[PDB]
Amino acid sequence: MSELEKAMVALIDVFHQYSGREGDKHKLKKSELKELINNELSHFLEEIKEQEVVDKVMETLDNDGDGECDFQEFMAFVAMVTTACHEFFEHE
Amino acid sequence: MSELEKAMVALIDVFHQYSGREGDKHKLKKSELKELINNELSHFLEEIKEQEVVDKVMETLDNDGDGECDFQEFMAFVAMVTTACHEFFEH
Ligand SMILES: [Ca+2]
Ligand SMILES: [Ca+2]
Ligand SMILES: [Ca+2]
Ligand SMILES: [Ca+2]
Ligand SMILES: [Zn+2]
Ligand SMILES: [Zn+2]
Repeated sequence: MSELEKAMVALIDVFHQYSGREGDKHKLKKSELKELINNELSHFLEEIKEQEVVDKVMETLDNDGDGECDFQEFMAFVAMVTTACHEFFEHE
Repeated sequence: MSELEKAMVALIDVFHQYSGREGDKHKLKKSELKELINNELSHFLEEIKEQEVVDKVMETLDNDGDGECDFQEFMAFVAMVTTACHEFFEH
């Protein structure tokens, strides 16, 4: 696989690692989301240590309002974090 | 770097690799988009050999309409391709 292809597969892999932990094996509940952010985004996102931060991050990404993050919502999440990182570094 | 953070940096890096070839250094034009898909998505998407295909792809992902693909547009393309890979290996 190319680097891009590997990146895509890694997105799908990290989602499933965290979503299959409890409940709907194909959705992130708040606790899986917090653990995904804490373990896998330590370098781009401030560690979450407060319930209200978990709550607000979910409220933000949850477009269909089932209180969980599904794959399509996770994709939007990756896009917002990636985009924020992209801009944070420009310009020079 | 976690494999997620690795994947994020790869997205930013592959985009600039292609967008900085020609014209605006921060957007993909059709030729840059074509070569991106042909070289970097060779295992996920059919090779682009026809002008009507690159045209359609750019039209499809250019949500603003500047005839080019910026980083935001590119991120939605990666989401579309990632979703299709996800479904392919399920069911
Ligand atoms: Ca779950
Ligand atoms: Ca949801
Ligand atoms: Ca360009
Ligand atoms: Ca555009
Ligand atoms: Zn799945
Ligand atoms: Zn840039």
